[PDB]
Amino acid sequence: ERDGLFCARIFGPVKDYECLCGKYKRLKHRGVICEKCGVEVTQTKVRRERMGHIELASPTAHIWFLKSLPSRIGLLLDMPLRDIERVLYFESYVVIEGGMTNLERQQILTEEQYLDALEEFGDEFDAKMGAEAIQALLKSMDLEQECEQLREELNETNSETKRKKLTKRIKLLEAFVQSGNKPEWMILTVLPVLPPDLRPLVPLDGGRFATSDLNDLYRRVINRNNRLKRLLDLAAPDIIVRNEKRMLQEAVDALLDNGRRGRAITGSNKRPLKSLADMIKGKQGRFRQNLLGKRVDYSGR
Amino acid sequence: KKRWYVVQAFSGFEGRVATSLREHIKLHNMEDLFGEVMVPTEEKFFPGYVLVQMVMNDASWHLVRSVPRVMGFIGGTSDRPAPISDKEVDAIMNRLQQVGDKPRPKTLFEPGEMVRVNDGPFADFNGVVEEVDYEKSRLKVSVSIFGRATPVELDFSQVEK
Amino acid sequence: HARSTGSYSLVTQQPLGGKAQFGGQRFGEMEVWALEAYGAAYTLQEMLTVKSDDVNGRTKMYKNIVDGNHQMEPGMPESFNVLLKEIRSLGINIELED
Amino acid sequence: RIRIRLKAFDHRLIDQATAEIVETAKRTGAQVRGPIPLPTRKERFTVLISPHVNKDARDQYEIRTHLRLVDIVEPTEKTVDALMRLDLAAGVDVQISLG
Amino acid sequence: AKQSMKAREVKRVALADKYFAKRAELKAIISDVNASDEDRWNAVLKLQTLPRDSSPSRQRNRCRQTGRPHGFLRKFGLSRIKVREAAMRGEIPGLKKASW
Ligand SMILES: [Zn+2]
Repeated sequence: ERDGLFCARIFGPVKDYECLCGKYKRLKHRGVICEKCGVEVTQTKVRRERMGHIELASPTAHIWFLKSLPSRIGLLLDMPLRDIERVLYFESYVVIEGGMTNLERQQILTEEQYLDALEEFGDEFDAKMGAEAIQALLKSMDLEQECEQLREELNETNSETKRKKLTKRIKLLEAFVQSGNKPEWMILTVLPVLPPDLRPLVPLDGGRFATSDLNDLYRRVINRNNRLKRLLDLAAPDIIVRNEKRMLQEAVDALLDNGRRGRAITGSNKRPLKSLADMIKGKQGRFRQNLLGKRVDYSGR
Repeated sequence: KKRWYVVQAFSGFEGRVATSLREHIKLHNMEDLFGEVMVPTEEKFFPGYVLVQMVMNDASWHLVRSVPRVMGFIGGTSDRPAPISDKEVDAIMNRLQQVGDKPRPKTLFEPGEMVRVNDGPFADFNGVVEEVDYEKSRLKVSVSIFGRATPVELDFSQVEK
Repeated sequence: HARSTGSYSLVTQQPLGGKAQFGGQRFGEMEVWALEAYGAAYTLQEMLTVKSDDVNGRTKMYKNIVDGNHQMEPGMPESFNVLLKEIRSLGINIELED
Repeated sequence: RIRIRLKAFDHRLIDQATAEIVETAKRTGAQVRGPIPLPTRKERFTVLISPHVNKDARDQYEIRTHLRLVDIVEPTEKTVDALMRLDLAAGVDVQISLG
Repeated sequence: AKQSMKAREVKRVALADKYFAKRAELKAIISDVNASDEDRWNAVLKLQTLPRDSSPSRQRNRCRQTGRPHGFLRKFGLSRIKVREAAMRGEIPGLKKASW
């Protein structure tokens, strides 16, 4: 498909040193890209190393940093997991540097809490929701400032429980400053797609293609992202784009680690389909099944 | 006064959901509690949502969710689900066809030299269009897909930018 | 069953499994532990880089065996590059330093 | 229906092209209309052949542009890619037109 | 022809290419019966102001090889003499001596 998931220009030519469509059938000009083909010109294994990226219309926070126990965004923004998910699934609002009003920065807001505030603080007031709001919070979170505060808080208290609760928060706050990891990199904005060769589309004996599960996951994320771009073109009302961004959030969260959210999606028939984290973890991931133990030539039985 | 609400159906069975909804209204004869049922259509937004003129009693809420192939309302909460707006209805009344208007009675997709033909006999490939007859709705795409490389009078809708 | 050099799988460039598919026996995890338990280091290196996964390594190996050489050019397992692409396809940025 | 207008200066070449096109059509699709010969354009030119002066001294040249009208009545799926890999011989301007 | 003449011709062509949109517009304005008198006058004056070489009726068709003003043919862009030579050599496609 030009240009779909399994593109030509974005990745490479199926055949080795061939424009899939039609030009270069010898070994002279390896690289030329005509307008009739919109195709690169390299090796058959070149697509296995090349990866694509999906421009997610609406920001979506990572599931590995939101539900890892303890969550990476749970002990960093000083907010309970329950409240973090509420806002993340378009079910709660979050304040962000309101101004001269009677409201905190971490404190959340509900429909009734926002409605009344909307008519009250109609001017200088900011109260978003979802990953966008979360991203802002993380983005506008002076790491260094928190360190001293946390450090001073730990030296000005005697509470055993608090001490352990403060030492676990300051440990992940100073470790982030030691490296080049930003707080706004937790939310996924430019979702990456695994190489086609690594998500292979081979037909079994017959005339149909036995498709992998990751192609279902990526194809749903792209279907939803196209729908969300079209609705933000058309200026749909608030509840439509909240459901649309929420379905995109759940689609991305299902692509990365399926089933960590409520009941896992399924294609055929009731069995859930296998995601990227389920290509890593488990007895049948890459470590325990292809890197620690391998199948071996020059062997017999 | 009847205000609007948004219903989610199984996307694809939407006309059958609308018909079954009208029939459940005329079965349980709460005729004074329902005004219309909208599925708008362009020459189809919205992709899977049914608009209902309604009032909010819990009986009518159970009625709409007891209509088959309906998931539920979409709002702030499930106790008191949310109507949409009214200030954006005045601007929508003046314009109800922004994705198919006569504002640009010519170019539907930038011709230039990057288009693909799929409608009609010739299909699936692509060519470079030098001149174009927008007035008479004609294109001179020298698509080299079907044949050598001659300009084949194609239709704007038949081709794709 | 016996296999010198047969077909290779598609997603991870390792030999196929079974007998009907002309395949090679799984040098499993506990056998890797049992070769770590000796001092056999080159046997394990060719047992999981040359004989199994690395495609340029095994074509260099086949030329070197039919010419009498008896030498391996090691390289990298291609399935480790598959691990890099699967971890990298998340929001995670895994690399190889230096 | 696909009308095809072959135009060329050499007649033999044009004929060859036409046949090829027919072949391309006929294997994939069905009911090719036929190779209908339209009128030839004989665009003539007179010129003075002297460098300076001698007006009755003249050469009269011409370019015979031949036309071949091939039509295809049923455009199938496959018929569209029948002539995709088969570009025609050089010096023959083709002009396909569906409908 | 001379080099100089050729150069001049080229310049004229360039000018024509440049000033076409404006000149055409001006002409249209001048023509347009449903228009103000003063406006028309202005247009007429405006045209005068523009360079003379900007006019397409200024440039002469010369032979593309020799620059010979006379004996020109449009189809070939060549003067008769050169055209004949081309024909003889086989360089003009399709062209052969005609008899009837
Ligand atoms: Zn090409």
